[PDB]
Amino acid sequence: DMYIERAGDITWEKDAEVTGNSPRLDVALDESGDFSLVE
Amino acid sequence: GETTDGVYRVMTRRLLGSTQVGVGVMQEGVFHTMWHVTKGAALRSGEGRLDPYWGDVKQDLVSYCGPWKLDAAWDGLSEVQLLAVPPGERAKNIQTLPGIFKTKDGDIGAVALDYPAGTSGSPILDKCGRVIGLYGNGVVIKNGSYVSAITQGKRE
Ligand SMILES: CCC(=O)Nc1cncc(C(=O)Nc2ccncc2C)c1
Repeated sequence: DMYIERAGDITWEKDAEVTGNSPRLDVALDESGDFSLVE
Repeated sequence: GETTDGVYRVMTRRLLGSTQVGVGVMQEGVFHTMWHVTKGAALRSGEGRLDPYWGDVKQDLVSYCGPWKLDAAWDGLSEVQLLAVPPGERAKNIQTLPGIFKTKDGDIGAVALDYPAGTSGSPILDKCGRVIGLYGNGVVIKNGSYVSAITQGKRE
């Protein structure tokens, strides 16, 4: 039996730890909801 | 049960100790997660119970107590925040410019941030604090890192 615990408000926070790249990727979505890279 | 808006951990006792299998959003009394987190199973909140209402394995989304409520979209330009909720660690915002998943059916925002699988369902926000989708369904890239779609449902 799964259960839920609150972990915070949903708020934009000024001066948060900025990071991550922005890749453009060719992907396929299967019937099972699994993505995969076309190439 | 606790119906306060905000972000929630999804936990199980079915493995060793308490294990966080994912995350979700409570909004307007509806709980929103990714399908691969719950598999459409019921959830406890206090001694309260949450029954599935809507789901789609292909969208990999599920709603509890009511229909999908989150209608905001990436504008295609602006930076966004992953409100990451990783296992055992405090809620932490992480700001990023989404990339793009190109598909036969269309282009989707994607966020390149590397967190454990139990972070699945953490929300992605716009500048106005509105949830534009959920993190935790995507692909493992040339580098070994994870890239997640911005997965949003439809509101009818
Ligand atoms: C460390 C890099 C990494 O893999 N992390 C990761 C991050 N967010 C989601 C998943 C994931 O696996 N989800 C998922 C999608 C579709 N079906 C099942 C499942 C578990 C994994």
